[PDB]
Amino acid sequence: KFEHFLASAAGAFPAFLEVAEKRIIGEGVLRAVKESMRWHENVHFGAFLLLVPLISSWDAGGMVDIAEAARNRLRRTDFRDSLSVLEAFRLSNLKDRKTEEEIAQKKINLYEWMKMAPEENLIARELVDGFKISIEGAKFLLSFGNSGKAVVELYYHLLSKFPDPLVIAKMGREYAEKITEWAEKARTEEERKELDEKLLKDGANPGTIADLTASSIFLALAEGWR
Amino acid sequence: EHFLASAAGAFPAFLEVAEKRIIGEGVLRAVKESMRWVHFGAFLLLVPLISSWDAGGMVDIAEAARNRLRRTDFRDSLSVLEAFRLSNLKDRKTEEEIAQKKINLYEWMKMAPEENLIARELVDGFKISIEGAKFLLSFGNSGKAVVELYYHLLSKFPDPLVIAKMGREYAEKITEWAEKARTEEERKELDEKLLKDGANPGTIADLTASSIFLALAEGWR
Ligand SMILES: [Cl-]
Repeated sequence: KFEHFLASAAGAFPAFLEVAEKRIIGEGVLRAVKESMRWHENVHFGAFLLLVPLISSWDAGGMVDIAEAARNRLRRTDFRDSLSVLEAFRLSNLKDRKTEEEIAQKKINLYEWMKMAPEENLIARELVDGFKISIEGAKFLLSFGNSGKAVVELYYHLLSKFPDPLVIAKMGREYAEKITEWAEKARTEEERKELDEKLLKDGANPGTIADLTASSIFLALAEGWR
Repeated sequence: EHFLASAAGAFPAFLEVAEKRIIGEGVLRAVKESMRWVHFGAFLLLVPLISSWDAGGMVDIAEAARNRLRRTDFRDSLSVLEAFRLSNLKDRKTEEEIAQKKINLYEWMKMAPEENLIARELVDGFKISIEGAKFLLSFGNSGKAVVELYYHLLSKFPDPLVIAKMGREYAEKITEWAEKARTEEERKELDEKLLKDGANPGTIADLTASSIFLALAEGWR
């Protein structure tokens, strides 16, 4: 499932080059979303919301430098970035209208908005605390070696550690918590397919975990993953 | 009945809000007073209504309460957040934004998810509670009336507490279940089903209470 993910994010490469040039967070997420959706239904909105701020700081240095500069750029965003991000979300998928109007009115930038998200929201928490999960994921990969194997090991690691907010919202808190327990016991390749197939038959896709795996890859790449 | 008994403990908080008219401290005092010896959802719905108890009819009460909500300040938000925490870093972070952006109770509810029934109600003039009250008034004053409103609402609105615990799917199923359940025992069936499943539609209950109040004030016989 790495393939699908790699192609679809790669449809957004022109948007990413634009972000590296203009450093425009909101617009960036929105362009990325519109772009990699030109011709497809997986999207991965969260991957873009995670990656665009890191890409906007592509030249800050290594992986700790990027994350810090991305947090700093996030704090200097304005309410229009929030509005773009919100529009990107709706396209990914008068309540939106009322939210948009309060974002506007109170001038709630993307950082401040993210500080008001619930604790289960992993991407929000990355946007606010300097990308701590992505960095930990990057360090995991780096201790491994440049391989697809490492990326898989990363994925199951994140799967056993963080209940997926998308799963929480679809299947409920207890089913999300249960994934972490099944993940930590899915060690062989066979055990892992079982799980994948259970998640599928159930309609439970841990999108955020894959999102975080991607942002971790990005940091590990910038750090030097040899 | 258990719910009546459950609310009654907050009665002095209700009397206090009727005179003092401060929504947030009202919710917070109701929550603390109910704990002695969505409890929370019910109070968040009732307090604004109760602070407008003397506005007149049910339409006047809802509209007066919407207005009081609009004239709220960030402190009302802070009090409701404390009331919620008392009732269920990140909360310190949300409080931080509320204080700093001076987000009042109405503005805060305006940023809530689509599915948040109580937020909707605080923002749009208690539309659901109004409809509920009209349901009661054309039905007549009894327990069958209240029981009927409950399942009616249960069939109509997925309950956000159920969503958050069991997820969007199970909650959507409740409505459809409730839609079927007509008989004294079919409803007994659904309730037992929910109990063992650990799902409680507390928001449906809250909304039934807010409807009742508005129907009482309109004149319900
Ligand atoms: Cl810049």
